[PDB]
Amino acid sequence: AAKEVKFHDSARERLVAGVNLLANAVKTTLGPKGRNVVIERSFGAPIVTKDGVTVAKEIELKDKFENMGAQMVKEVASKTADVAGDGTTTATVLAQAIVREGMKYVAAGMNPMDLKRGIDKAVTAIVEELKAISKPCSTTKEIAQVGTISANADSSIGEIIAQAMDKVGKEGVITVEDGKSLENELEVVEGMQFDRGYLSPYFINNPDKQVAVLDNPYILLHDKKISNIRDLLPVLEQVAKAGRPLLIIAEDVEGEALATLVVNNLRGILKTCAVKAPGFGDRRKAMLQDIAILTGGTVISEEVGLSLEKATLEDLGQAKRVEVAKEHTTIIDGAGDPAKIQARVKEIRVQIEEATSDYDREKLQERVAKLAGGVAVIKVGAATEVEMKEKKARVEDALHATRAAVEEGIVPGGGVALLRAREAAVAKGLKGDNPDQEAGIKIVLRAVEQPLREIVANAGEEPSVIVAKVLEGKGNYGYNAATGEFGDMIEMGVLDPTKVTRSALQNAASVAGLMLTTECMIAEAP
Amino acid sequence: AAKEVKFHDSARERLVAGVNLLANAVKTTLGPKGRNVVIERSFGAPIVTKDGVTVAKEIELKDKFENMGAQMVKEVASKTADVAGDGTTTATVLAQAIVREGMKYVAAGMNPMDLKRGIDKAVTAIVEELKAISKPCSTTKEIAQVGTISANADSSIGEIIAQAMDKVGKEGVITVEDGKSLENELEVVEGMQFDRGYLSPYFINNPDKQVAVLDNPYILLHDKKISNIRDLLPVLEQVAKAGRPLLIIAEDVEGEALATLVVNNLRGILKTCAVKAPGFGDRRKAMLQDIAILTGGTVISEEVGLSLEKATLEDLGQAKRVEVAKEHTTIIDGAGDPAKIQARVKEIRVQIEEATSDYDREKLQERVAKLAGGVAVIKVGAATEVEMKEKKARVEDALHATRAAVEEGIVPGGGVALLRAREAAVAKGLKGDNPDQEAGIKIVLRAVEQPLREIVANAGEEPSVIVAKVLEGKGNYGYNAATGEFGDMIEMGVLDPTKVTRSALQNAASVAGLMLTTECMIAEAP
Amino acid sequence: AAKEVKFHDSARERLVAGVNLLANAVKTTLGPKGRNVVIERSFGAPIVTKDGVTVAKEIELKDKFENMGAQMVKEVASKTADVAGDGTTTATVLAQAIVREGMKYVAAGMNPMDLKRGIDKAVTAIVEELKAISKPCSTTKEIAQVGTISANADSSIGEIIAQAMDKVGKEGVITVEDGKSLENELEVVEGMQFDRGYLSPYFINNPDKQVAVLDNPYILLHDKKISNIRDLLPVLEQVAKAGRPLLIIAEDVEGEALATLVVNNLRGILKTCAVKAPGFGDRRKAMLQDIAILTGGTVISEEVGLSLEKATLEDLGQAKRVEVAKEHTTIIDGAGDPAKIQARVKEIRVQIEEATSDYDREKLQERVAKLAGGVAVIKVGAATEVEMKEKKARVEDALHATRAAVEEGIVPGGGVALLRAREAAVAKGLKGDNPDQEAGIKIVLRAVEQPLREIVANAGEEPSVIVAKVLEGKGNYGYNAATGEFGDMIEMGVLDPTKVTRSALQNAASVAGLMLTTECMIAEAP
Repeated sequence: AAKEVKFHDSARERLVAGVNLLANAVKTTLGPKGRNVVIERSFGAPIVTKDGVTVAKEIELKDKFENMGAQMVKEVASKTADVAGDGTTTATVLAQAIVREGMKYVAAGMNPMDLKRGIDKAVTAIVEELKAISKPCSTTKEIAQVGTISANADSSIGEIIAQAMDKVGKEGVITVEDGKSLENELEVVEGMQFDRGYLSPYFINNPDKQVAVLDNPYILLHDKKISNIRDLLPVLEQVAKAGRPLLIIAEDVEGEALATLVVNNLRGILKTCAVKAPGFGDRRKAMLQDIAILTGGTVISEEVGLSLEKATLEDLGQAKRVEVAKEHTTIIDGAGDPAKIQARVKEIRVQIEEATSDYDREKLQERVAKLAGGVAVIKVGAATEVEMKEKKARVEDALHATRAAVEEGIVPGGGVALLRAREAAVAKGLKGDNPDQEAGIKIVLRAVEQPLREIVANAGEEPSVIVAKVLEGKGNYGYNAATGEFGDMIEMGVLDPTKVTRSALQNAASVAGLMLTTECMIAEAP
Repeated sequence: AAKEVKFHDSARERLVAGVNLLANAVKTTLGPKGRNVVIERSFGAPIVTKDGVTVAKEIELKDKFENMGAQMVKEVASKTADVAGDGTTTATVLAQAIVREGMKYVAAGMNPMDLKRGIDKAVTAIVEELKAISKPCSTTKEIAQVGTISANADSSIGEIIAQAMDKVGKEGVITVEDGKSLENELEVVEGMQFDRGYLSPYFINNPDKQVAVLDNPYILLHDKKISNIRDLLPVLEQVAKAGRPLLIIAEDVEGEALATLVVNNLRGILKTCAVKAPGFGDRRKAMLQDIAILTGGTVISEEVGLSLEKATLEDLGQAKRVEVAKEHTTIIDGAGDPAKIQARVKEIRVQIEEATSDYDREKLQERVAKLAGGVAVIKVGAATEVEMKEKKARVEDALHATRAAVEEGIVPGGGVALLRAREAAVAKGLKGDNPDQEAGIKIVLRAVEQPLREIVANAGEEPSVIVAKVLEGKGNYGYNAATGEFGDMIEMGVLDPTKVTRSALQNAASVAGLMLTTECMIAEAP
Repeated sequence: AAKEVKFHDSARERLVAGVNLLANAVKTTLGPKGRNVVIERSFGAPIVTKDGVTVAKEIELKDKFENMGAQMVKEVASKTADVAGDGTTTATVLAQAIVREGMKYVAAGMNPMDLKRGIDKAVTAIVEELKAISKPCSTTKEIAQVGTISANADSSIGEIIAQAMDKVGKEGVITVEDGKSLENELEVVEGMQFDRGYLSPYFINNPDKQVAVLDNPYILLHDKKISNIRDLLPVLEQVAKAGRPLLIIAEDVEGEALATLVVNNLRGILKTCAVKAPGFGDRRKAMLQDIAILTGGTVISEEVGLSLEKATLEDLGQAKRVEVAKEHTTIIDGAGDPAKIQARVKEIRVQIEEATSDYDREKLQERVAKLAGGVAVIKVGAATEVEMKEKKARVEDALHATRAAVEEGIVPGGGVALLRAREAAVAKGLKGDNPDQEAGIKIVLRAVEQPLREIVANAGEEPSVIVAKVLEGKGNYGYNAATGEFGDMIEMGVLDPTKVTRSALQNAASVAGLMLTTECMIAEAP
């Protein structure tokens, strides 16, 4: 169709309008005293929320050229969120601040590329300083404290998180399942997680968690491509007559087969989910074999003398539960006997010494870890189903925060962390090779205080005086919007994982650079 | 339907508006510091790009008369790109410069035909000078250096390209396939490439590469026309039950057969691709026989006593992979045994002495080279699939640049090459037989500096002073927009193949002549 | 009041519209077969004219910015006309041609200052060539022939002009007065002409001749400024009671005195005219004394002991007639006795040897010439007053043409002269130091053929073929629009004085340069 093209300021200002309109809605839900945002529902009463994730997801504008910036900032915010579990509100606010300051200098005739380079230099310096301000958290007591703080002073959640992490590994897999009692419980079951997601968003069945969950399904293993629906019809018919859900692991599924699976999932004909097999090259067969032996199934392949047209339910693997997310899929309580699993673990461990390179050895070690480590399952316990729903979400959020916290430590939250990092970086000595790079540095130095300013503004106080008072303090000293007091932010349990702040700042800087160095904009004509 | 006609300046100005609207968007992505361009996607986040190929492809103006110039300049830019692998950004910029200067003289009452002739004379002189400025590259060390420079200082890519080119031939066929390890690997397999493309764009399956790729397909050989779908239904049914893809080589396919194949490819019913058989006349049968013996198949023909209605899978040839591009199709690892292939090579080599003419002998030599040379396959190796995707594209771009570079040598890139050629041609003595031809010469002399001017402008510096300083230097001395320094452009590894610049200049001159000597403009009425 | 400012092309195009619309009206009255132009009169029937002078004078446009160019071109045309007696139609046409061609190059980005310099170079070369093409006319037979040709084959007019010029001097003063018989007569009377005109256009009384004529007036001589009306009221009242007209010669008149004189002339109270005294410095007193002794009056001055408050009619000079033009004033038949005039002539001639410098000697010689030469009066004779009016105008036009012709010779008229000069200059070798200067040369080379093209177009023939045929001929060969034949233009009596063509070309070049190098334009706001 016909396109409409906008150049220079006439397009940068539309980007700015879009990002400003997205951020003005998102930032009202930032801080302990964040305001409410009312969102229309198609039917029934409007939904009111005070979290940035839901408000941002619903925001998309009428004008296409503003929607461009809105969606790019939303995408970078979601990229920040999915890897840290929080900060998408912070990332959008930081991006708005950086862009709003950057357009002032761009309109001043200053070089956009040098502005981008100065912004990158300042962000690199601030991130490098965050690695020093951050307090590490590796002791079980520290892990429990961080979990309790993230779970709103619920000590049981923190204790359960610590007990799951300290025996399965800080890099281990932890999942949450509804418990059978009032007290939370945990267990280790045979399972693994691999970095493969569902191939279509229609596969999801839990919009609240944005994941696909199947209960006691069959596992289909294939090492070749699947495009023809006929190639798996006799197997899916057996699965449907069996009545249990289906998880299909293949090299790829596309075309009429994928379309038919999507239609079946939408119509409720059969509960199906298809993901790409993990790894590539020769690692593909090893991954498929390990998954099959873990789920008790057999890989369907010509080299092993089986065909999908004749495959039966006996060849298929099975497990208690499989969770399919956007980036990774995990298997819970595979049907494989522990004896064969341990034998294969020993086989892989002795093949480790057969590695021809450090890359081979590290992949074999990853295989050993993903196979022998199992999956930690947290049985969240509470009195009622209504309390079940809330406690499960709280435990999941605490688990994500602890996973982020244990990797990079904790840092004074509420936006004080960025101020401390900025002051430390400036004291270290930060300069640009050009006056344009100097303005780029100034842009980030002014923008990194925006999260605290907006938290204070939503709290109702005057931003400038609070920011000045926070800057006059040193260390963990900061402002607590929940109570309005000044003191050690860590001591009151107001924390953010260093990963969250670092990722928010870096993604905001990236999107700000992209929409500062943008000179042309192409969109569909009205 | 209703037509609308525009004459003289009232049409030339619409052509100029179209080409200007295309080039203003394209040129922002020119140079090492090219800006970003945001392009709308039907769903999801907008795509941001800084390459001219993608930005140009998306441009479709609203007004038909402007879209005429936009699409014609886009077509000539694509013709530049597909034969050199780069320069479509340069070609559009040069065409915009030439047309914008030419309209000034056309409005001045000066003769358009003499302007076109002067432009052609100046372009011929500049191209002739480029053949002297260009540094040849034929040594293996030179080939590796050019490959490394084109692949962003990746010495392994350059070494692999050199090792593929030096043993298969500078005119040989080289393809890229995903490797099985971290280190890149190369091999020679039996195969052939012929100048025949897919007969419909719907046959493609890799929009990123704009080619059709089929894995382990069947090869169908026919020497007659195919229009009736019934003529090949029993064969396509056998292929579909076999499940492997189909490649059909015939004199031509059209009508209901082609429509059914397109519908099957779109629906995913069967993976099919149809191309015209290479050659014509008596060469057609020789081409088909060589392809059949290379793929292990048999040609279906009445003169050999076979009919397509009774053809079976045994008659069909097969190979590991076939790649179908717009202009050429290649076959990788044909099923033909090496003994019969070598015997046919000797047969063709002894038939070479039987040639009745030099044209016959050169065609027989082409047969020998294309058959015995095989196909070089580069196994691009890297750690991950994400790194696989980037490294494969980088290797393909380096291969295209090296293929262009080895044919015509390398020349100082960044637009300095055109300035050096212009200065050398002017010093040689360039004149027009008319004042209008003199203005035509001046048009090209001013326009050939536009690429450097826009590279500098995107870099942020002032174009005029940089161009003057470059002109004050001699030889490879020029401006490097990546670092802002002045020096030998070849020594900093900023290069363009002579083919790229020559083709860009010539195609820009051709399209500029067409849009300067245009007096009538016929388009559909609103 | 508020001003409106237009810059660059937005102002140059308004100038061009104004000059184009002025010239499109003026040029229709060019050539022997010039068309008619009908002009509205305030009351009565519209006046129809086929002369450029009247059509141009009535032209002034509604839009101020177009009127700027219209009036500037009109002013330069009038400057051409008043010094040569003809060519204001040619000058406007040449200016239109030069400006219309120069706009094409200015819009082409070509340098306006270099265009102006090239135009000046070409005009200088063409004018230098005109000095060689021009046939001189100094013999009495040649003067009579030129006068007869200018007077539409009236041999009596030419004979009278020759007899007036050959005995009073080719630089002498010749005037036309109504005769007392059918046959024309001439005589020499005591008088002089000085280069001072009327100080206000209200002083004129002959709109047909655009001059002020007074019959048997009084001459007032004063060497000081006059501003107070009281300073001359006692003399003005005496003159009014006397009833004869008044001519006032003073250093300057301004303020209430000038206003009262203007009001009296408009009301018919008294016939008055005031001009500045000729010369300056010590020459002023000599001029006043010579004028007084020629008119029989006495100079009113403090150094001589007379004041204007007590001056009487006896002190005032008198003469038969005084004619006051825009630039010069002449006195006919002064009351001074010839004996005193001859004595003063001898006095000035012996003071010539007393000159301290060549400048003093040449001014003394000018005094001798202007005093002793007298004034030639042509008594135009005809049967009726209606024929009187036409014959007087014809004799005046012939006299002006002869005066212009005798100074610089005659040249083939009808626009052939400019073509011959252009061809001779091009053959001599004419070039510009820049391509912009070359375009400036081409502008004039194309424009100098415009007068012939327009003469032919008004004649009805095709301009291009006639121009080509004229160019194919050499010498005086050209096209005669009166009869449509080709031959020696001089032999058919179609002539233009070299002064007319030279002045027209130079003034057109000047105004074209001014309107080409114009970048800003200021006019009153609506």
